[PDB]
Amino acid sequence: AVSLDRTRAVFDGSEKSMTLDISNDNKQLPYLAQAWIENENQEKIITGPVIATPPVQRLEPGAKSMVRLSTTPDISKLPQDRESLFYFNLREIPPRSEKANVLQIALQTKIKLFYRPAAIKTRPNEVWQDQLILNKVSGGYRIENPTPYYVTVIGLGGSEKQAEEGEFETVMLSPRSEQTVKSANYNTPYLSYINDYGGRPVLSFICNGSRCSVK
Amino acid sequence: LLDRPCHVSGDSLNKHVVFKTRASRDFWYPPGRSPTESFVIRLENCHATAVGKIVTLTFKGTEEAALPGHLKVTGVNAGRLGIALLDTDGSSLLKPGTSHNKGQGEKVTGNSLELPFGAYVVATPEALRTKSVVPGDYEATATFELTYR
Repeated sequence: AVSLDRTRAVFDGSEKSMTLDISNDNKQLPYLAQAWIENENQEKIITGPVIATPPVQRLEPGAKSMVRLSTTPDISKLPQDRESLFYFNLREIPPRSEKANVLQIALQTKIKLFYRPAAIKTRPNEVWQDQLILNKVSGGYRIENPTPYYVTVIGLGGSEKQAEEGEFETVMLSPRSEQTVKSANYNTPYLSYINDYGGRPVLSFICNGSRCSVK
Repeated sequence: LLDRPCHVSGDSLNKHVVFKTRASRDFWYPPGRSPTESFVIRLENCHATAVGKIVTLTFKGTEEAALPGHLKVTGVNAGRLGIALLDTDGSSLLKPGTSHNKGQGEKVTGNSLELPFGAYVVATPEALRTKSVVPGDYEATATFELTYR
């Protein structure tokens, strides 16, 4: 396998490029590591504005290397006040099988790549997800994301435990956006999300009537 | 070590199934398919209730227009043979591009989560009616995609 040490990557628009670490985790077969970028709609884009190189490289068993993420000049065309969504893909192709009538299975990892304009650079300590707003609506809650970033919500409950367990189809909220998620009513809403580092914190909300905010 | 959830295990890292089939005795008369070949993908540092919340599992590959939801095969029987992928529930066709159905079939063994998948070769309804499938090799590829939320 070609290890993607984390679950997402943020591209600091202030930088001209950044590296992503990868590695062959199988101890037998050398792999062909394909790396490419897709846009918010998950369509491959090799032109730009975000680039991944090399597009392919050979990785010996248990070896490690990198993939360089860089931007073209047209990156400037993206909004400068909010994040733009991309996806980094790493597919590891194994040597063809000599056998006949075989189903070759290749592994591929797709992780979100957040393009963060220099203008919205965040303090390593900053927690903007506490700006999320929950509004009680028929059938569940209207979650609004007033921040300039994408927010992935993986749990909504009445306690820290219910948020981590309770059935919930994770959903992603685009910058300055909103959408409703079906849910039971909880006196003190607890919402779980995934942050820049893969940490899955839970937020405590206090509701003033039907409008809840983080305490 | 605890980091990077539900990553594919080193053991289930190199999966591939080998079908043992004969043209006339398997692809000329109903059912028109080979026996199910089973392959298992084990996800490490992965747990039950967290699966669908952390990662989505999909098989991508070129679809066989004549057999929707099946993989295209290469070689002389291209267009005559399709590869069916069976999800963990052991029955549902895991169509290419669609995600694996959370639940049924999955086995929570240890700190890991094994996914017992199945695959079988099948002839096009027309390739079967006409008995056009010829003795000869065929090959197919599929990509097991881990998409992290």
